[PDB]
Amino acid sequence: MKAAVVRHNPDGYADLVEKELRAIKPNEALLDMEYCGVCHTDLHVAAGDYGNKAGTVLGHEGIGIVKEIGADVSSLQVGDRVSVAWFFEGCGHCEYCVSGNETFCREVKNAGYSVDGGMAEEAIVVADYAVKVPDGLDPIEASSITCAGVTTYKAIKVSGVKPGDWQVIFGAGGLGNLAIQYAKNVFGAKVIAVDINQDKLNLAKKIGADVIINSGDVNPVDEIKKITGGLGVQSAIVCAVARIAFEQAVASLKPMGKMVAVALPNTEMTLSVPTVVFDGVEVAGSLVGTRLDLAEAFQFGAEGKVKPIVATRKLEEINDIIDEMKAGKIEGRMVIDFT
Amino acid sequence: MKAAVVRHNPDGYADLVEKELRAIKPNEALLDMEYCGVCHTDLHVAAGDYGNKAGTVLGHEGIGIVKEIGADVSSLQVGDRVSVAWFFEGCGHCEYCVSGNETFCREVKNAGYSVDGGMAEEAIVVADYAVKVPDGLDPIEASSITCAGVTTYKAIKVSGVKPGDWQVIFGAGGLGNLAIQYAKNVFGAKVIAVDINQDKLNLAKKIGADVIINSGDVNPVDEIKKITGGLGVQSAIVCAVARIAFEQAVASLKPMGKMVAVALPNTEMTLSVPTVVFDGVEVAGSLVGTRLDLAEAFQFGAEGKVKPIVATRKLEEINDIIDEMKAGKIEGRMVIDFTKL
Ligand SMILES: [Zn+2]
Ligand SMILES: [Zn+2]
Ligand SMILES: [Zn+2]
Ligand SMILES: [Zn+2]
Repeated sequence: MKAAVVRHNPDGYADLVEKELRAIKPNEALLDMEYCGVCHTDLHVAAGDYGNKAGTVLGHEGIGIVKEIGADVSSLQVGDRVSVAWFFEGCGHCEYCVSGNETFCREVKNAGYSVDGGMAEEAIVVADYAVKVPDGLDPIEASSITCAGVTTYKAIKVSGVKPGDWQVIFGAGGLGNLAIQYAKNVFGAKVIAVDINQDKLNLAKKIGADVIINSGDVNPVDEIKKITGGLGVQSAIVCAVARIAFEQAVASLKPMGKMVAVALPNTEMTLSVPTVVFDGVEVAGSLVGTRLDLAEAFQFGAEGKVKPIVATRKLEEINDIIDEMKAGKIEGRMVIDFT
Repeated sequence: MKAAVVRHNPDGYADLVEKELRAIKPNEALLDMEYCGVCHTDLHVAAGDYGNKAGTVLGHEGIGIVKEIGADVSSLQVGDRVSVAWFFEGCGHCEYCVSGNETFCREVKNAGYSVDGGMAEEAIVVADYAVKVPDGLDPIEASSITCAGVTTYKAIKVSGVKPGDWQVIFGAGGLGNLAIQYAKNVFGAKVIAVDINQDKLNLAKKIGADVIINSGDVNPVDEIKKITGGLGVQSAIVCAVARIAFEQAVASLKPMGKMVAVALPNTEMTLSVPTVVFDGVEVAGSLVGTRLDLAEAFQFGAEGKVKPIVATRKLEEINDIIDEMKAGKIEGRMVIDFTKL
């Protein structure tokens, strides 16, 4: 079948190849893939930032139809719509997996990175680890919630935001557009959206953002303070790949505020220690979400509380999409369509 | 009334002056001070690092006997031993005061910075804010618990360490000493102490620390990973001022571990984003704590689970102490003794 894979010399791009899948194991399932979104993490994978993965099928925003199941499978049946996510399989038994924190499993398998992901006509999944897409959720939309959605939904839970609090999102990209949507429609936060791209801000404003701020036109930190009463926001979710966004996020928090890093720029950030010490502010990383996080995240999509902004593309287009993402030209997600 | 005050041109030193206090309002009390510890913060206020505070009485590690009470005061009576701490008074009604996080009050008054403190024979206090010192606690130890004590105690609370978890303390002297005592003796953590000074390490070993690591001689992060079974510690308290100590703390955290800074880095701290995200770590810091945190911190002192290193000096020696502290010659606290008898 046709698959997008990491190059023999990783350079940031995909090779399109014919691949034959091995036979399924007894707790596994075989999918006819329907859709796979392109996430910034695929690009980091393809670029070799996390080591050489030449030949690995990319993609961890996959939606597919179950074509075949192993003998031991009781959780899925043929014809089930399931997902292929960054969190592909955990060991099930470690302190992380057992305490509700399965993404941090040290023996984790990650789709499109340490195991063939979903950007191919067909994929193998471990059955009990492939979350069903609920009935009333459009498959193209489900593709975005599979990474972009569960990621930001979980990071907003990690931020400690309660309804009525001010929350700032740095980045209105595929990730940050959804973060906005969850923040406003699910968690009841008041939302500020910060980006360099006016067209993305404009869209932000239509899907939830209470206030938009272009950070090439003003100092976001100053403006954020003005908006909030002079203190700053309760939380900041960083969905921007720029160093400065992380640092502007920290300085924009009111005392006891929480910064949650979601974006993976290959970058260090400066940490204002006097800010954590005197103003009691917290900094934390959040990593996709558990199987339960994703189910909850799908369910809000199915209910229409979030509506991922999506456009379909052809597999042969993966490299055009990669350059488009690098150029910041993308609203929402581009989704590879295998139908 | 003899008082130590910020000089007219703040120069890092104190003037010793005669001061006559105003009358006390109805919700306040007047104290006869027994003890006031000399803190690194007093040296910063005196230097003008925080703005020009000329004439302000210094000191936020005070312990004193209530001498007089305002007409509205029910919480204290003449003869009570109470404290004069960094957190001197909050507004009582803002989001921070009422949610249980009063230290962050935007109208906070701090002893020895924005209000006269406890480094004088006498102090005014707002009676409801002067936490009582429990009867089994040595008053001189109490002076130090009001700052270093509550600080390290509340930091360990925000770390989330639970009994049986590994915690690493970076920097074995100063704050670290008290931090090691709370973590082992109060919270039931397994404790690693990291420092460059073997003397300090051997002492810390004496007061509970399970593993000591000379960071002068080996990479701490590597030994810590080995100690803990490969992953790292659940949390790290940073009590050292060297930047490398912060970088090692974060790098030594198991996933979802939390670093709590109690000191400030000499050069800006950096974090690696991809690691923060893939390992889900957390970095915070803590300074002093609420009146309740202070009460609990005092109480563990009174049960004899923590014991700060303290020594007494005369008010007259205040500038000598400041010189000792810049020369880095003081283990624990020098505490100004006002008492007779
Ligand atoms: Zn992703
Ligand atoms: Zn596991
Ligand atoms: Zn102090
Ligand atoms: Zn207040």
